[PDB]
Amino acid sequence: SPVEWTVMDVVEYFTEAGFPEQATAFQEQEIDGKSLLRMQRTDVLTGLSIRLGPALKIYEHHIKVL
Amino acid sequence: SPVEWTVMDVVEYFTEAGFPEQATAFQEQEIDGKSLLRMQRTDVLTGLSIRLGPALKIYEHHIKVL
Amino acid sequence: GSVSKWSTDEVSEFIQSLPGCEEHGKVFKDEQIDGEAFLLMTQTDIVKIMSIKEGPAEKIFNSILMFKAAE
Amino acid sequence: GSVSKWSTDEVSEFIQSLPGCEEHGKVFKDEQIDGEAFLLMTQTDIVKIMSIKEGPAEKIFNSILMFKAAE
Repeated sequence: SPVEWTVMDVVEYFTEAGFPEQATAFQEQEIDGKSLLRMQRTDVLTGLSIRLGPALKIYEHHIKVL
Repeated sequence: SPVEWTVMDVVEYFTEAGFPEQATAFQEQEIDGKSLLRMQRTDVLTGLSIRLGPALKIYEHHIKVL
Repeated sequence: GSVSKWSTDEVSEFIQSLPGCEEHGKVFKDEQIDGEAFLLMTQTDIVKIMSIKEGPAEKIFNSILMFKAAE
Repeated sequence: GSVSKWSTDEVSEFIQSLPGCEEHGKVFKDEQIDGEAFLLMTQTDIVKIMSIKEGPAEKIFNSILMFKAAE
């Protein structure tokens, strides 16, 4: 399950999902699957140095449902 | 006062006011000043064969305040 | 940039951007409804005179109300 | 023509057509807020994250609500 994902697994998931530029944020902060899935909406929108449009989709269509 | 206007006076008023094409409707129906000022909003919008945009301005900015 | 100065084309293009109103810009353009005239309209005008269904008429009138409040 | 398929430019141009929001399309464009992302936003996002005043934020969110209801 995604709670077991490594940082590299998180980067792969978001690259495959069409967010390659945003995937580098998870690499830069070494965010593994457990940490990814705990991220709150405001954390995704304001704490990753990514654009808001992608960030909204990353949270609502990925983190919330993984 | 406008209640005394002839049909030609009505046509002149609306020509001078920048509604020359719509002024012909008052000529065609022989609408004098007394009749003009009694016209209800729906009468102006649907009973003169004029476009709605001009008709709205004719009623709200002219007939209502003359 | 107040709606009172919008052209007829601007009003029509705005209406077409509302969901379910794409088909209704043309009648506003043909009736020469510029911004000044748009602000004089009611939902009844849109339904009864322009023959637009209640749903789209409500979206257009809600826009008119917002535009008037900003004048 | 559902807002879910609108481009980032379409969202920005729509926002600029709202009264008092002419200055605010640019941030939506730079944040790559296309129609799909636009429908995920709240008024709090617009005020607190995008630093847009309550008045224009309310007009934008009221549009979002109308667009979502049409999906």
